[PDB]
Amino acid sequence: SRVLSIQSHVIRGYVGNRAATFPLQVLGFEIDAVNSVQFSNHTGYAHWKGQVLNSDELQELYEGLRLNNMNKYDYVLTGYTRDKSFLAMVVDIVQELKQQNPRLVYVCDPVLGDKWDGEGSMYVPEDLLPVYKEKVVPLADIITPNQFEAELLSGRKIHSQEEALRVMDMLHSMGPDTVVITSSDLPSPQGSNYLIVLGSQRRRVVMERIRMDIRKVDAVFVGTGDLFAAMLLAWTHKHPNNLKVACEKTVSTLHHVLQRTIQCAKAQAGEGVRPSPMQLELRMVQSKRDIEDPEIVVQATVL
Ligand SMILES: Nc1ncnc2c1ncn2[C@@H]1O[C@H](COP(=O)(O)OP(=O)(O)NP(=O)(O)O)[C@@H](O)[C@H]1O
Ligand SMILES: [Mg+2]
Repeated sequence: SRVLSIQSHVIRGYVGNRAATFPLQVLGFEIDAVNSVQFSNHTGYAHWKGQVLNSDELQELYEGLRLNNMNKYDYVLTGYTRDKSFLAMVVDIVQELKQQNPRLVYVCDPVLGDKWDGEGSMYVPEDLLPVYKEKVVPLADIITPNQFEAELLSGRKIHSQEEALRVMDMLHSMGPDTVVITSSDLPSPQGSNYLIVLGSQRRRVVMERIRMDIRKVDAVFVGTGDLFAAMLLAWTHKHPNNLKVACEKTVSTLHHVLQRTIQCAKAQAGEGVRPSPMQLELRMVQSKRDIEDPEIVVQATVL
């Protein structure tokens, strides 16, 4: 199946299309990558340099595809975007691909910000929020917000597992049939060193709801949300009425990739020292085998 993925590209590193392309390619997807920017590296480094793609250029590329009658996709995948203009153009393109193919699954990662301590802080210009609420989310079939993004998109604050699942009911009714909170503050009965993933799916009307408790690792990675979105696309494709298994394969893939990265990062920086952003880049290529067939290392709680 064919996938149009519209996100950033970096030369060194694994974020946006870098984090989503190889893994989806490995899994047999015909993925076409629209590079929404081309930077030397991600913005977590001390320096970066590169160019952005403006919305007129995005339309040019899309016309290119239409003129050849190539504008027929089974999926669209979107992520981190800085310009409201660019985002609005993305909306028009999906509108049209959906008219071209009404069975198209739009996977949207509504990247807005994150809870970098306890207070959440926006990563993105504020005017993007309305476009997301009003234009993007109502179009999406799968969204993958973290906790902060779920709060923003819903208006409501999320402090418990039950608030989280009600906020997921709100987002369901905004459009998307699959909602997955990709990380949260929520407490785990297993320790402080945990991070909660919640998943919700509407199907032929039945609900499936899952929870996963995930052992935190003491480090900030980049591209892991992008990787989550891409793998959820891949795994819900293979297990379309099984959000439980699809989420277990997604998160296990993440474990294996991160495991390898942290083991590698510690070795590069020396026993004792905390590693740099460079040493923390996902060891993507080396995780080839775990992407093809991840060993399940977390079980999901049905909810
Ligand atoms: N220490 C860690 N740091 C970052 N990610 C982790 C860590 N441990 C596990 N993960 C995995 O990374 C996944 C996504 O989390 P994260 O990278 O915070 O994306 P997000 O903030 O949920 N969404 P986005 O706004 O696209 O970045 C989680 O579901 C975990 O599987
Ligand atoms: Mg995060």
